[PDB]
Amino acid sequence: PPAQLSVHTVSWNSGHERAPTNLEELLGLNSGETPDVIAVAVQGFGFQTDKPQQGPACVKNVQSLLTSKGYTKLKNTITETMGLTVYCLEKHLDQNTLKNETIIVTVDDQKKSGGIVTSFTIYNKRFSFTTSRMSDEDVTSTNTKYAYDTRLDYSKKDDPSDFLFWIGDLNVRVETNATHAKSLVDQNNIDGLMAFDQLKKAKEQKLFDGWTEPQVTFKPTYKFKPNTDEYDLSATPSWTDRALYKSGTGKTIQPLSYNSLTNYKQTEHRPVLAKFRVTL
Ligand code: HEM
Repeated sequence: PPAQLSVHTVSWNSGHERAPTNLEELLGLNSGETPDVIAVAVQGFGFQTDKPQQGPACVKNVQSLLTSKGYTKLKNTITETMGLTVYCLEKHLDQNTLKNETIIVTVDDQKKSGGIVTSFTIYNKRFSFTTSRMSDEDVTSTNTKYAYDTRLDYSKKDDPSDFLFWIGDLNVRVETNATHAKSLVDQNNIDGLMAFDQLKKAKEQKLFDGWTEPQVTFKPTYKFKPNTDEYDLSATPSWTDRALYKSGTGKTIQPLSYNSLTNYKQTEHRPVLAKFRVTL
């Protein structure tokens, strides 16, 4: 049993955009790293029905690339608005302790808002990965617009997971006007602008309680003119895709890297890649 494992996560609010065919940068593999687990989350429109017939490319191109490196797909789950896939190096899996389970939670009668949780055990430690999606206009268990529900939080279980990650657009925004936000971006005052970000507000309301974000040094990932590095100032520049971590059992989780991937410019949000090292 190793002392430590590495975890890469990436999430993208990708909308109606197809998967890119260049996936190595997106998963954080392009400097030759071989992380122990990889989780990929999206938010957008149409995945499950898959009118665009994109599914096979996603499968063919990912299943392609990760299999050489010795990964196994534990689970892919899709809905009409969300997607979550988790992979683990084959070498770590004991099939009769793994207890591979996924739930889906739905908050509205159209099943457009809610979340997904995929959990599994290796070396007698339990991992849980969550993504979630909320609209600004819905009525919720929380009476907020933030993409939190206690049913997706495996730290609020009688038996909480050892390592927990929550990845996606949490519907947390920057609560100031665009002029001021754009001024702070141009000054590279990232912490100054973070002062207006809604995650702390969500936590004051006991949402995402005890969940930690790695330090943010990148500029807002939204809202861009597609194919440029130019903000569309019709919205206040915000941090949309986020990675949060927690342990339910006093285990150390150390972020290594937390970055937006500006080379993926196809849409209005830029994907966010986090790398962690966990101590079992
Ligand atoms: C219009 C947009 C998209 C549609 C309609 C769509 C549809 C799907 C469907 C139906 C699957 C599962 C099919 C199966 O299991 O046979 C899938 C898998 C997946 N897609 Fe997408 N996709 C879209 C965009 C994206 C984007 C932007 C990403 C970003 C990376 C992505 C990443 C994935 C991943 C990782 C899988 C799992 C691949 C595997 O089997 O290992 N997709 N896609």
